[PDB]
Amino acid sequence: NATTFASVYAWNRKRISNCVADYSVLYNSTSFSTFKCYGVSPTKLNDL
Amino acid sequence: CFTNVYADSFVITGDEVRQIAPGQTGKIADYNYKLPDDFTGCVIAWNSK
Ligand SMILES: *[C@@H]1O[C@H](CO)[C@@H](O)[C@H](O)[C@H]1NC(C)=O
Ligand SMILES: *[C@@H]1O[C@H](CO)[C@@H](O)[C@H](O)[C@H]1NC(C)=O
Repeated sequence: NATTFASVYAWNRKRISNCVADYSVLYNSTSFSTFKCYGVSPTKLNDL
Repeated sequence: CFTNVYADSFVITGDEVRQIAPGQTGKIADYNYKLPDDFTGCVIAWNSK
């Protein structure tokens, strides 16, 4: 939830250090049209 | 030919229809519907605006 995102050609990688990854907070905040995980299952993201 | 059939009809938004697959997570797949792992069925969806 930011004012501006990067352009696709200047795509601005950033890292996420010590914090708890709880995707539950975005349930009424945003609606995701695509959510595809590779090498991991979406139902195991809470146990990892 | 099938020996038993069920329906399970409801209404969600268009962005959440992807969450009605077996191994999905999200607001609907976590707190609302939650299909099982060995489903053996078909999932039908269509816009109804
Ligand atoms: C969540 O979304 C609903 C629907 O727009 C809104 O009424 C509510 O204020 C939002 N926040 C919370 C904490 O429910
Ligand atoms: C997202 O950005 C909006 C800016 O309009 C802000 O009002 C809101 O508090 C931010 N956070 C959430 C969870 O919506």
